[PDB]
This record gives sequence, structure tokens and C-alpha cells, in this order.
Amino acid sequence: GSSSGVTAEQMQEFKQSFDAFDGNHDGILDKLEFRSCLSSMGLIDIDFTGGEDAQYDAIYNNVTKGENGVSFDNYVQYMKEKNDENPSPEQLNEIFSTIAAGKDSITETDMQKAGMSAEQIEYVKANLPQKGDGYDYAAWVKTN
Repeated sequence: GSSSGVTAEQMQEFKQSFDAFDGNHDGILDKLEFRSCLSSMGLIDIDFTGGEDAQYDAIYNNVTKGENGVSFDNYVQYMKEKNDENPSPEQLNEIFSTIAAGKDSITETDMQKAGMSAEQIEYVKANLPQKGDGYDYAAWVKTN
């Protein structure tokens, strides 16, 4: 609903992530155990001694919109948000369509010259077939 775009793998792992704490294993988790989850994860405890679990509630406030508990949207939003904050090499796909645009083959001179340095080069050519020089970025397209 909120950030819609979860994958099937997550539906298994994130499920394990709550299941470790939550014994209802429904696909949703209650406040109490999700509290234990975030506590054992090294995130939350009752820092402000006086408010009844208020540190969680301030976060719960963000995870729940008009629901109660951390359900399929709610939970995943909280988790994925915290994952989305860490970028992947996804943007490099766009970059390949910037440089190697119209081509199948992406060479040294496609990447190195375009500011993409050695650490990237070796990664790109490890994931994308080293077809001489001029890596097959179209592996992502053709599946090869």
C-alpha cells in the first residue's frame, strides 16, 4: 500500500524475521513481540523511563497509518524503508544505458573513461559476461 514492492524471497525471510519472535506466524506481528524484535535487534528500549514503551510508539506511529499491528504493508514498509536507505548497484543499470546506449557491448572505454573506476569495472565484468572487452550488458536483457 505504502511502498508496494516486496519480493517473494522477502515474504519468506521477513516472515522468519518476525517468526523468530512472534509465535502467531500469521504474516503480521503484534506490538509486544515486534518490540522484542526491535529490542533484540539493538534498536529500541525504554530509554525515557516514564513513558509506557513510548520509544516504540513514536515509531509505531509511523508504521501504522490506521491499522493496529505490523502487518504485510506496515511491517514490510518499516523493514524495507530501512533497507531502501542502503542503495544497490541498481543505478548502474541506468548508467549502462547512458554509455553503452544502443550497443550490446560495453568496453573499458565505455566504463573507465566515463569515470567508472577499477573497483566497479571488475564487479561489472564479473556479473556481466566478459566477452573479450566489451562486456555483454545485454546479458541482463537477453539472459545469457
